[PDB]
Amino acid sequence: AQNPNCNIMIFHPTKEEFNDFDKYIAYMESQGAHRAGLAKIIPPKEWKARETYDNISEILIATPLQQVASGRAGVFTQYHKKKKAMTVGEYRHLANSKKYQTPPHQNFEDLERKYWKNRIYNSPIYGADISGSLFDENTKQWNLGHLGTIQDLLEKECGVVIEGVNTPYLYFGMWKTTFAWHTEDMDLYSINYLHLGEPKTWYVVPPEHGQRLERLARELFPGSSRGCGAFLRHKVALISPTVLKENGIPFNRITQEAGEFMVTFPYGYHAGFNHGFNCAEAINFATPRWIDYGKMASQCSCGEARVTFSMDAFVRILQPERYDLWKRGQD
Ligand SMILES: O=C(O)CNC(=O)C(=O)O
Ligand SMILES: [Mg+2]
Ligand code: NI
Ligand SMILES: [Zn+2]
Repeated sequence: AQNPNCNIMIFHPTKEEFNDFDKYIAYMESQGAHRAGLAKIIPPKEWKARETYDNISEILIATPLQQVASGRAGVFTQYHKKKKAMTVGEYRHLANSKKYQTPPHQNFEDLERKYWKNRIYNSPIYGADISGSLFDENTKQWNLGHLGTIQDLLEKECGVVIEGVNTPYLYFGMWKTTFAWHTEDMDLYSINYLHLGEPKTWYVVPPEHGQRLERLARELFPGSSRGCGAFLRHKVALISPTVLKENGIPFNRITQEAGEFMVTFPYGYHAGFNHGFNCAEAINFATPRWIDYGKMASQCSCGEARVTFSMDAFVRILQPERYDLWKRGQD
């Protein structure tokens, strides 16, 4: 069995290997990359996402989110307080202000220590989930707006044509902006490209061990767990690496830098934080191997998770027994 310890693997495809996206995902899986839940892909030196980032300041962040924490430093939830609209240029200035800027630090490990010690005492503002793309239309390789759609994959595997669309999303981050522990909708893959700026640190639980994380979360967030049998779908709970190690939960960590892709694999729980002002692009995708994960994915039906239009068909076709309850939670 490849990668039996479920380590995060790092790949360096050549320009020739960068042509066929699906083939390369399958290659990484042949080497056991999915066992980690997360892989890094460093593009060939010949590749670029676009020519420059000099002209992005007028992008609008319609609903910046202030991420307010509750709990203790290693075990907390965050809620998202909506803020007034601002441009990317305005947000960048805000990220660089004394109130929000990255502190002095020695290295990524010192900054990680500072994040976990201090995150709860601040409320950073995240420009998340903005429909759009920064790939040039002429970038033909690993262009996250030109991937095969999940609707087409389901149709190719299962024969059923479905409604829905699959487009990318932009994330503008600052120091301490945080992504809570989650798997993707319908336990899909995700791919994330860090276009510019400061790094993003990731934590990940191997898919084979995801239920260990779920059981810890139920213990640590006992009110939330009574509320909803899949409350990690709410994407609000954080657990630090120190707490995970104290509780024996298998996980790994890695820092993504500008110019690098990360891929999350079906049912790979992940969480993390941004180091400073940055911009990422991410989208969900599927492969044939996903279908069995999609059929078994948990679902939130309490009302909280509320998701895209295109999840309807995935539930309806892959999980018909759960569909009526789930759709009630959507309404
Ligand atoms: O970058 C972020 O805030 C969150 N991204 C992801 O969870 C992802 O790409 O799957
Ligand atoms: Mg602009
Ligand atoms: Ni994700
Ligand atoms: Zn719920």
